Amino acid sequence: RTTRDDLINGNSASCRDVIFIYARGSTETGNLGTLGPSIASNLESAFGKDGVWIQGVGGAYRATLGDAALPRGTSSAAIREMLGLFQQANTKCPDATLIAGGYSQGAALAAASIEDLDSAIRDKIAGTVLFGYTKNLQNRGRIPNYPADRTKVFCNTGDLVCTGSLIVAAPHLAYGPDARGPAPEFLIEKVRAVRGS
Repeated sequence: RTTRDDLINGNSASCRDVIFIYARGSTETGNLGTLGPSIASNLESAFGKDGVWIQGVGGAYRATLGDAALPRGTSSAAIREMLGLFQQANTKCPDATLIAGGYSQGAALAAASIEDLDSAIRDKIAGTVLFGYTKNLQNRGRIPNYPADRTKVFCNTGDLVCTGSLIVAAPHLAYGPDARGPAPEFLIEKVRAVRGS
């Protein structure tokens, strides 16, 4: 359940209407980690199995704990990997609506990638969810160059990474309920706002 490569494996002749690109947290397994699968199952319920492609950020993104201390909150190699996936989605399925998300180091990776992304592709990301956003204080709860109305941050009280630290405390591991309900609820609402239906 922790590995999904729907975009990479998918046939361009039968593109999904929605493509979700997600970055896992530090030390998590597969390319979806602990929260990704929960969001994925709810997206599948809303758009149908063939209506949405779930794609985790794998490849060069090793989710190494130490990389969270680098300038952008992740490595340059990881940012190149996620940028490449957004570019692949744009090329393979020009008409698909994109949505993204990330947890912990993956949240910093999603923010850094979206910030560097060509505006024409970035503008196709209808909504982005960030859990335990490591650059929450630094970026004042925003993703640079990306609208606030398309952003939803889940930062628990007591989760030190949300207040400028890199210390991992218990609240940082309590995003399960958010991944099962409000996060997919937000993503679904943002997709329907632009796609109708």
